[PDB]
Amino acid sequence: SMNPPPPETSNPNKPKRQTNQLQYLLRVVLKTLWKHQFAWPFQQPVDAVKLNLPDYYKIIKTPMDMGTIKKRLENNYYWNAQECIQDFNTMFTNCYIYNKPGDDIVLMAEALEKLFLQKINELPTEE
Ligand SMILES: Cc1nnc2c3ccccc3c(-c3ccc(N4CCOCC4)c(NS(=O)(=O)c4ccccc4Cl)c3)nn12
Repeated sequence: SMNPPPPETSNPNKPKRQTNQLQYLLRVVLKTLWKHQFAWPFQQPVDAVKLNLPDYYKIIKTPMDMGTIKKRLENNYYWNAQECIQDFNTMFTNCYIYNKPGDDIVLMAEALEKLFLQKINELPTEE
């Protein structure tokens, strides 16, 4: 029971939207990060059971990962690009909360974060 239920990827009440920016977030931004050598720890919810991290969810109360973001984009869960960007941002800050500066996982997150900022600087004007 160490793992909480994963974040929702669809919700019957939450309104859905599609935009060219959200398409870009899936097809370019998420894809670019997903395929990076350092992606793997970020591709699914942290499994505190498999990784033997019994304190992870004692500390992190707003977990977020790229697997969840990918499904959310595929499901048109977000109203706009900012909601999606917020999830990526939570993902990175979580890592910096839980881990010490200079840990390998943190260096990985930092590299992905840099790339993320490069990609969202090219987010297209909404059409
Ligand atoms: C995200 C996140 N934030 N903190 C962590 C973290 C902190 C301590 C140990 C692991 C993590 C992980 C993490 C999540 C998944 C994985 N893998 C998923 C695929 O199957 C092999 C394991 C890993 N791999 S891992 O080999 O444990 C590892 C990765 C990076 C740096 C150090 C280590 Cl020891 C690491 N992800 N993570």
